[PDB]
Amino acid sequence: EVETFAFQAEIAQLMSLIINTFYSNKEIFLRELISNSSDALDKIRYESLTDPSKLDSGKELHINLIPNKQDRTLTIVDTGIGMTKADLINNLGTIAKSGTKAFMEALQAGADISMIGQFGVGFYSAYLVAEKVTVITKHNDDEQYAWESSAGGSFTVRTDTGEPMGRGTKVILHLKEDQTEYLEERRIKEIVKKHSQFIGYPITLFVEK
Ligand SMILES: Cc1cn(-c2cc3c(c(C4CCCC4)c2)C(=O)NCC3)c2c1C(=O)CC(C)(C)C2
Repeated sequence: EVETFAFQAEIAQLMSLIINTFYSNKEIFLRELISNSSDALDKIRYESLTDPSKLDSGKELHINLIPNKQDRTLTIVDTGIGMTKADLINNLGTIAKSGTKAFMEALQAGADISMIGQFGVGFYSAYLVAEKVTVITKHNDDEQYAWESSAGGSFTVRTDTGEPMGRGTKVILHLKEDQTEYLEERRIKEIVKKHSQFIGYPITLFVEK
């Protein structure tokens, strides 16, 4: 049921760099993950123009931010295109291999961690604030999967037995003890306004009861 895979050498190096470098501007993780969600939403919206049946799994195109102080988790939910088993294991990793190499060469040449998005590897900025990242995803062409990594050179992929999503992605960030500010309502609002104010989809903050 659970398959373990090694990250491509370049990816493992980037992950180690993101976790061990002293960089206080950690807030950029939220705009990077919102940008991945925005790209997934663009993809399904565009594909639905030629094939409207691609929206049978859900017409709503949105982003939900769900902080949870008790579990110390920040969940980002999108109703985008989602990811297939091949996207999670092979496809996005192949694209990330070339981008990571270019970003690490740029960091050595003077560039800062905030430029991560230009190299298409912005997803990995999640490790600036999270000790573990869980990706629950559902694409129209495949089953629902759970991708997970606490870094250390490996990741796991399994078929998701939990609640069916219809279509899209859930990014669950198991936050580091010193990064609980990203669970506060006013802090999330400030990050969204500063970095993601022009995203072409509704971004809804789920306020804790
Ligand atoms: C590069 C890269 C990009 N993303 C990534 C992450 C997400 C999404 C996307 C979409 C798919 C189509 C357009 C962009 C990509 C998405 O749909 N929603 C938010 C999370 C990943 C990588 C990896 O290397 C590891 C990973 C676990 C496969 C996640």
